[PDB]
Amino acid sequence: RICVDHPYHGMYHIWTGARVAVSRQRATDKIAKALSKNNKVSSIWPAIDQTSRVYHALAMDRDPTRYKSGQKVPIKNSPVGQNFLSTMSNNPIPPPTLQIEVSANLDYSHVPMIHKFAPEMAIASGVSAPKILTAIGTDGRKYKQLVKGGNDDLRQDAIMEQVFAAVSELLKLHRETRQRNLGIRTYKVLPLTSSSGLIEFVSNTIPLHEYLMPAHERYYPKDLKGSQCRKEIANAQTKNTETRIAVYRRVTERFHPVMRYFFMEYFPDPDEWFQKRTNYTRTTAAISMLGHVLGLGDRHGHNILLDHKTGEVVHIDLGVAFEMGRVLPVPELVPFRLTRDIVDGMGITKTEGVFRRCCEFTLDALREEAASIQTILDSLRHDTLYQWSISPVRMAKLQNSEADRAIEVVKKKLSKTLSVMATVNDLINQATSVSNLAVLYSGWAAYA
Amino acid sequence: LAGYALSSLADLRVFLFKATKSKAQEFHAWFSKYLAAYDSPEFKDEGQKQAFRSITENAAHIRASGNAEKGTHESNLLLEILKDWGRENQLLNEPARDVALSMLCGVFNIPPSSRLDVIETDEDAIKNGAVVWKSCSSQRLGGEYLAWAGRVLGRSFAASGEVPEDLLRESQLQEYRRLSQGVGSSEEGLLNLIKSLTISGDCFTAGLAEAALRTIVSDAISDNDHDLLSACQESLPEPLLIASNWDPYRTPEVFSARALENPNWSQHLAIRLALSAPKIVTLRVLPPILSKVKGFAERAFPFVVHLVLAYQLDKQQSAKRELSESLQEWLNFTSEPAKENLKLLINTILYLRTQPLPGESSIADRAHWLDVNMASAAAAATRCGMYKVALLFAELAAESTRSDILLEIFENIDDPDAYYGLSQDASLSTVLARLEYENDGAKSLAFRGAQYDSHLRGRDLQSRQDCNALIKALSSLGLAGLSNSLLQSQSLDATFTTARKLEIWNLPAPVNSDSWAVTVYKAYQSMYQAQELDTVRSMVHDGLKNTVRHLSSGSLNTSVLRQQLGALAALTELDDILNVRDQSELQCTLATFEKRSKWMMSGRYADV
Amino acid sequence: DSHLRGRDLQSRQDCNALIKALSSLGLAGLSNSLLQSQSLDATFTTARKLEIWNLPAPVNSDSWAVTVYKAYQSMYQAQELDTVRSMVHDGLKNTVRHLSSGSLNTSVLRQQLGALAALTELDDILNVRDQSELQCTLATFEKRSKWMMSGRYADVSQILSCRETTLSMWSQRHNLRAAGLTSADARLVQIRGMLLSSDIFRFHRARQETLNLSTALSDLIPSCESLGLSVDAAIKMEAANALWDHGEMISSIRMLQAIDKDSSLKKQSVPLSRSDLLSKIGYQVSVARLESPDAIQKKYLEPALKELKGKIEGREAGQ
Ligand SMILES: Nc1ncnc2c1ncn2[C@@H]1O[C@H](COP(=O)(O)OP(=O)(O)OP(O)(O)=S)[C@@H](O)[C@H]1O
Ligand SMILES: [Mg+2]
Repeated sequence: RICVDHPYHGMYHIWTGARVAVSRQRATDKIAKALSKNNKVSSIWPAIDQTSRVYHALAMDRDPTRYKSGQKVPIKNSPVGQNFLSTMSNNPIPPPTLQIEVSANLDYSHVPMIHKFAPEMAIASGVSAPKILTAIGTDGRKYKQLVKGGNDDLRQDAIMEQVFAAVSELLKLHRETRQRNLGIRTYKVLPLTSSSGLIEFVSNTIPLHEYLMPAHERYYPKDLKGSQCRKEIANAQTKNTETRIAVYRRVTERFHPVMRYFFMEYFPDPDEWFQKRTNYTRTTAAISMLGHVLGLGDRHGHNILLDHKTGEVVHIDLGVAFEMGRVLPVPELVPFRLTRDIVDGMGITKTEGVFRRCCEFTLDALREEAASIQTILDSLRHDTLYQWSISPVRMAKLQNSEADRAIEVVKKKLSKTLSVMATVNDLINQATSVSNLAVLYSGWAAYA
Repeated sequence: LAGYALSSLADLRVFLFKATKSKAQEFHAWFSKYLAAYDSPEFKDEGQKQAFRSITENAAHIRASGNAEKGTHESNLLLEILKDWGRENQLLNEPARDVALSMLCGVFNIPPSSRLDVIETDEDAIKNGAVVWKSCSSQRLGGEYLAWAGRVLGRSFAASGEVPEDLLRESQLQEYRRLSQGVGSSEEGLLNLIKSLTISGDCFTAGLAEAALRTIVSDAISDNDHDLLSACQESLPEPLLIASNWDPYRTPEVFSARALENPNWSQHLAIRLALSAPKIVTLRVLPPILSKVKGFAERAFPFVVHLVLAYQLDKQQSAKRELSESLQEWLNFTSEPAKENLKLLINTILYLRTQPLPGESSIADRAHWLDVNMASAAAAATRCGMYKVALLFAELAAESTRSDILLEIFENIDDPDAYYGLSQDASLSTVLARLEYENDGAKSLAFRGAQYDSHLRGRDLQSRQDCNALIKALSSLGLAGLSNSLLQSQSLDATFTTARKLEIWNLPAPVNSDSWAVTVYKAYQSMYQAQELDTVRSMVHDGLKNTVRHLSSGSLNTSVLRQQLGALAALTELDDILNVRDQSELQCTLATFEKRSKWMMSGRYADV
Repeated sequence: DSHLRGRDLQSRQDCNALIKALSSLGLAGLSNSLLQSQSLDATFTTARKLEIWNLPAPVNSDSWAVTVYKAYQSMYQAQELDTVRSMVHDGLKNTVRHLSSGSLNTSVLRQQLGALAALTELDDILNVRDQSELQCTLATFEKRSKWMMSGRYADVSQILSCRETTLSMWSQRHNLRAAGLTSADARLVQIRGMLLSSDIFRFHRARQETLNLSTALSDLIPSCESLGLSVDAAIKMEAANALWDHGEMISSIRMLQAIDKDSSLKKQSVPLSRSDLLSKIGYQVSVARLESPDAIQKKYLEPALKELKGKIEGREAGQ
């Protein structure tokens, strides 16, 4: 009944389930056969069927010669590309990465369908080339998409994106966090198979590392490059803590933050500048507290996007949660990312003022909703397919009862024993400590 | 044709000796028939075609004055003009719209009730509030039009709790970016400024502007200047771009202090700068326009400064040296007659920060246009009430280094949390200052009572100020009787807020006061001392008019601004309940209160 | 408010109640303004706290506030100690005659006994002749503090407020003092009595009284530096204690660190050791988590043990 009333919210789950795992597959196959039999959803299920087949075929198709990392190839020179374009013309659907709100009136006609595809697609650097498609909708907007193939696990990312969105919705029920619009920015992950997915390409952002590494040499031509800092930190990785801390101090004495310019060169008007810098500080505070409470890790510069229209940060790739990150070979022993460049963008009063007050308001509202967060994590506990450890496949892809333990850690981070002021003080002390930042992995660019 | 028709029909309707009048009437009839029969493929959409039809038809039948009643011709015309003003592809232009508005709104007629009003719903008011504020920022508007504009702004604020964004901007960078559009150069900005003089001047001004444009476009066509050609082809429409070309034929002390105080500093300095660069054809045709036209020098100052500085970049940098030496004296200038030129200096510095220097690596080199001491500029912008500009300058200064002005910035900038990031030495007094900034309740009453006792006992002279603070605190709580007793022992807002809360309707209210509490108090007092609803309506309308006139006065911080908007909202709700006629209207007023509660749950606490 | 707005007749009684409330707090200026807008105890308690010595006191009144007020007023308007002794003795006599009158509840009874105690402390400090007697009076105050820590709050607050008035009036009236008692001595003894009362009021969790005392002490620093006294460190530490007990942790820590940075804790009457200051800063920084526990030990605790200077006995080293 859910898939019949709200097809764009249930039919991709049914498709993934069909195309104790054998029993689940059989039941979802029966539901799919029944869906392609009734009159309400009979022109929607075949469209999703054919379209998902061609999206998956396009995802799996990796050819190092035909798909060169960094280029921009017109998607008609492969047979997969032409089959994809034909099938997508013959079957109209909404863009699979568009977030559709649920309609109480049960009317999903006002939803933009895919009109056409831009002729070309970009390609990113990797082994299984992630391709960035663009779809022009009926209303004339551009929906970009990563068509991700390989052996990754997007269901972890999708589950955690849903959990984070639910907790941020909890934040709207309190006067102090609602007055400041404290919340997180969401995106859409859609797992197609156990090896492929569609990720929503967030519209007009730029990765934090792609801004920071050119800016460091543009504004300080006498400083070290970013690669030189990374190499100097990686060479002293198998040495005692004293040598690591000494090398880290030596490297950050020749590397100065440049984040304060992001706002001076995208917003030259002081009114806009002030508003966008406040947006940056507030969204950073909210995601810092929320990711401390849920153990969010893997917070390097390629998982953080800067929105250069509104100034706020977007966190993607949210799959390493519940402290899975301090089990890695070189552990991540910081509560959140608060390097010198993150703090440089906050202004002349570095962490005092907006950041610390918004951290305190967020944490105070979170530990007043510990029952609802317990309910959300309990719903997570009855999910058969969610893994509470990090399988060595992704653990090797990252650095070159488990439910009960995790939920108990979360529950004791929300305890009212200490005050919010003291808790936030301790968190900001251990997030900016040079003895904690010096022993982080080199790909987690802490010097930056 | 839309603007010409509107202006012509308006001036005829005002103009309507016997034979001349009959000829004018026959022309009016012929012209209205022509316009009714007019139809063009050049209409952007069909919305523009219906707007054209409505404007022309309603203008053809207006009276001498304007009103706001629902269904007349004058109110339909006013609503069309306002709806057209806020758009992207607008039919009218500034001179025609100004003529129409000075005809309609010169002598106005505000409806008694609000059920007979052309704007009566909260949604109409939210939609049209920005344009109605943009309109009531002239000088040729009657009192009843300002009362009507206050009613619309008050209904918009009571329905949304949001300030129109024209009241919140503090720099002119938006206008400089609207002018220098298409390419983004100062030449396009000057060309737009000069082009706007052809359609909006008298004979003399339009003649000067047409002469300037002819010189510029001809000397750009002959000399094959591609930059200036690209500026002209995007600043001027084609008919004006063709009438400016002599195709066969041939074309027929300031730099010192105390000069910031005469009201013609900008004009003299602009002429002095533009004369120093004869090779630029756009600056050569300026001194006539700068000297004749009024208010042109202030609008054109940044473009002139930038053009001169960019011209003599590789040559001997004379204007840079002179301006950067004078700025050391101009920025440290505390004066009332000099504030309005200091604003223009700050806006010029801001504008130069957005222009790329030729041969630059980063934006950190745009600090080389002039040589500004950013601490002095921050202090100057704090004196002028531009606190976000002051914060930006303070940050640039701090970068130049690698705190007495930062306190004045953070006390007044509009953010809940920024003030708490400033570091200041600790004491009971500083904690009290933070608690009174924070508007705490009993927590500041404790510290203030301790100070006040200690100052009364020691016969200190600060106790007076202490009492003041206490009264302020006791009004932020709701304890009105205590603040009344503290006032009777010897502010204005406190006096009249307390009198209204306790319902003491016999205070002699001052006349011509800038306090919102006095305005609201006079309305309620008149409601107490009156036997006819007409006296009360007159007092409410005088309150709305005076409040709008005070909002237009300019230099207000954000707290005072929102207090005035809340006074407008209060007077509008008073006027709404004074005009109920039956039970259904009473229930509709109650339902309106409920919807506004929906907005109020999340809004700022002072306004609510 | 609701009774003033509705022109109700109960507002009078409301005002009465309010004045009573505003005297149980310590907010004397507010109750003064509420009285001038038109009780007896409230009138004369407020007049004594604000030091308004020109009220015409009724004669033959059963109020303790009037008795104590007349004694202090006579202390203000007199050039000879004999007139003041006569007024104090008349007060004691009348108070005993009123206690003997019979029908008194327990609150009025204890108010009268506290009036007797106040008049006795006044008489004690009026009769000091040298420095040894001044130090003996201060030691008496300390022993009574030992009893006061656990006693009933009404009696303790009454006695302590009257003691504050006594010490300040004695410090002001230069002709009532003996020969060899300079103004620096009177000022120093007033400061010490106030700091003692602040300890007592702190144990009772009386926030407004510690606030009142620390404000009134901070106002004495200008007129203490002209008499040749160094009492800024103890008075600023009392201010920091008031802040900490109202919940302002960072303000208190910053204030104590300012005391430690720029102040000479050696040349200081009302002494203050550097190790107890350092350990106080360390404790407050640990409670607020303001620094990492590795800098707390490096900046505040090991410096404190080093400031002890080999002494391993006493209460300072114990702390
Ligand atoms: N949903 C998204 N929207 C916008 N940009 C994205 C999105 N996902 C990834 N990116 C960025 O696009 C690029 C693609 O990176 P990916 O191939 O997804 O993984 P990666 O992080 O770059 O590489 P590693 O090996 O995982 S560190 C990176 O610069 C990402 O920051
Ligand atoms: Mg990634």
